[PDB]
Amino acid sequence: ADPLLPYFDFDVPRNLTVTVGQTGFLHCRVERLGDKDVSWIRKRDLHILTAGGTTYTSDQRFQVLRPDGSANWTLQIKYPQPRDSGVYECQINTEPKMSLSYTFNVVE
Amino acid sequence: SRIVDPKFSSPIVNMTAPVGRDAFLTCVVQDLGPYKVAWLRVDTQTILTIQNHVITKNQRIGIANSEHKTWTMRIKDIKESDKGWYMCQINTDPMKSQMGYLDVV
Ligand SMILES: *[C@@H]1O[C@H](CO[C@@H]2O[C@@H](C)[C@@H](O)[C@@H](O)[C@@H]2O)[C@@H](O[C@@H]2O[C@H](CO)[C@@H](O[C@@H]3O[C@H](CO)[C@@H](O)[C@H](O)[C@@H]3O)[C@H](O)[C@H]2NC(C)=O)[C@H](O)[C@H]1NC(C)=O
Ligand SMILES: *[C@@H]1O[C@H](CO[C@@H]2O[C@@H](C)[C@@H](O)[C@@H](O)[C@@H]2O)[C@@H](O[C@@H]2O[C@H](CO)[C@@H](O)[C@H](O)[C@H]2NC(C)=O)[C@H](O)[C@H]1NC(C)=O
Repeated sequence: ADPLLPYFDFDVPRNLTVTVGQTGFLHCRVERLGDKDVSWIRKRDLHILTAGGTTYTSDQRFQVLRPDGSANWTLQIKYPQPRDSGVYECQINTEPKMSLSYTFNVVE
Repeated sequence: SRIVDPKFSSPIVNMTAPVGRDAFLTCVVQDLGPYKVAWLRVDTQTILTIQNHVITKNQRIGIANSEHKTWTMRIKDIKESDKGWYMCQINTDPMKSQMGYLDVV
């Protein structure tokens, strides 16, 4: 049997360090998306950042860069501060979810 | 003040529901305005709903709202694995959150 669910591309950096103010990019590649949708969340406080093409957070520093049909769901974090350091999760809305964790560090 | 400053009207009411029955988790907000209300499963950190769209592919989950103030998430045919904490979120800056517990018997 094969459910033909989506799957991640693990060949991406998952521990990213940027200097304060330097823009950070988190690369989540999802193949065979089908009818599913990809989301970015901030694990520390369970804050939804983006869901599909739409941005949920009102923090204008967060945007998801994805061209139509592409597998790349890059989370862009402009003007990062040390407060932004922590774990960010790329999750797929399957039942149960699929998730891939990313560590983001902002250095002074 | 900001002309639109959404706030939680009341804390979420804990709910207990027997297996196979429906349960409803209600989040009450004031002055939502252009902002968005979301429901999440805390234990698994899973996005369930955003506004009137169900995000999870769990077909047992639906969302309804009354006057953009009451945001009621419904869970059909409860499984014992549904027991746990659920979060209601508003996309303000900073974001606002409150949690309620669904107990299953
Ligand atoms: C909502 O419910 C949760 C969980 O309680 C569960 O659901 C209810 C509807 C009832 O059916 C309960 O019988 C059922 O277990 C409440 O959270 C719980 O809070 C208590 C403390 O208020 C925690 O109790 C323990 O306290 C002892 C010391 O007295 C410690 O040793 C323990 O480590 C623990 O702290 C309990 O763990 C906690 N349960 C969970 C799952 O988090 C919650 O307070 C309630 N909310 C409201 C508004 O009623
Ligand atoms: C994630 O990486 C951090 C730091 O990584 C740094 O940058 C990388 C590009 C690489 O060059 C590493 O060798 C660098 O150290 C690790 O965290 C520690 O972080 C503290 C402050 O955050 C720093 O002072 C320490 O020097 C870092 N320790 C080491 C050994 O790098 C962290 O352990 C990594 N986490 C995971 C899960 O891999």
